[PDB]
Amino acid sequence: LAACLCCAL
Amino acid sequence: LAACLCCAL
Repeated sequence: LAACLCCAL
Repeated sequence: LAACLCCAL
């Protein structure tokens, strides 16, 4: 989840 | 975008 948020941005 | 990151966290 953390990397989803980071990479989405 | 800034608030998305903040609130997601």
